[PDB]
Amino acid sequence: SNRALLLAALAHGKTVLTNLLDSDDVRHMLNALTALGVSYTLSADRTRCEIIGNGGPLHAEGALELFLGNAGTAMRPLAAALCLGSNDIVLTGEPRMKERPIGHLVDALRLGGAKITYLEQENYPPLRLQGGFTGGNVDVDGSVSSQFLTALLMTAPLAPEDTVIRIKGDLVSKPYIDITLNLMKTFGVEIENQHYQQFVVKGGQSYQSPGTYLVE
Repeated sequence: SNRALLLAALAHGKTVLTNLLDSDDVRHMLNALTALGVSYTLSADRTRCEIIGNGGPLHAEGALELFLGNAGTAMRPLAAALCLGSNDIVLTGEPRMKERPIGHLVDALRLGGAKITYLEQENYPPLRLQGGFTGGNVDVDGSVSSQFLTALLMTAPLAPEDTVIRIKGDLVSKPYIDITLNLMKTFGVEIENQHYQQFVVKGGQSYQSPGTYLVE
């Protein structure tokens, strides 16, 4: 649901994502893009959205603060996406989200050139981003949902510089990460798939509007 939302936001041109999940983890993702200025529109059942491709990373210059609540599926991907270019945003979430480690993620993007901080605790929702994600060799932990690598996999490709993420700990969503690139490729961007040890994303990419896509 949120994968297509974000991927569509970094793509050039508005695209559609059907079979979206009518929940709070998604509405938060959508609320996250609209915050920067992205233009999305769901269906009567909130299962089909049309996201206007920002053309680049979720660009927002105004110290924007978002609330990903208890999602975790949109807080990690959206966190890294904005790390590109130059955007000032402070992330936040629900009471439980306050204890959702996000260091392995924030660490990789940061290594590529991203500018983030901890407004409350280290490796938690309170994250102030400032863009700067360019690229370079990176090492990301697989454990704790693939939202970590999934974030860099969509963010790093658009990063002006070539990013090479590796997989420190055992991936928790091994087959789910393939969907990340499978989603990106369908859009217009592809990356290098190492021996499941590193995700080399050709820097300088830019997803394009595929059209009508089914989330699933």
